[PDB]
Amino acid sequence: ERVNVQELAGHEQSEVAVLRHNLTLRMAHQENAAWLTCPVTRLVRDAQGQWCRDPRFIPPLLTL
Amino acid sequence: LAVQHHRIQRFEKGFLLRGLDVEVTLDGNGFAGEGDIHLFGEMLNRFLALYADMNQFNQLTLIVQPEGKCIRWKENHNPRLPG
Repeated sequence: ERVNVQELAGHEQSEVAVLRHNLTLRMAHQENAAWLTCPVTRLVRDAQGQWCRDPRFIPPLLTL
Repeated sequence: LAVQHHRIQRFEKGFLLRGLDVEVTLDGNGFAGEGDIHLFGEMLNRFLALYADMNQFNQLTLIVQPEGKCIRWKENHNPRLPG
């Protein structure tokens, strides 16, 4: 990735190449050749065809 | 009287591309009716007749007398074709 970076003693910015990770959102029942090991949500639908995030989901936690 | 300058530019992919800087001055008044109209319509002409080498990033900086503004002109010039 290439963006603009400046912090130095001075007021000029230039462009340097930085490193960014690659994420995607797969599902639970597909495969495990990628990584997951972490849920983030759980989707249940309404009877009107409306997916909603259920309020009783709990991820594995680092903080409250 | 026109002044010759030159400059060094960084590219997107991290390379230096040589350029120049032309600096012309109007100084003196009554160019034409609307300099906002004419000197815009003038620099679209005088820039296009300024292709002068093969590895020269383009250079037009129009300076009307210190009466509020100086007009720059540059384009996205790339290693395929000048813009």
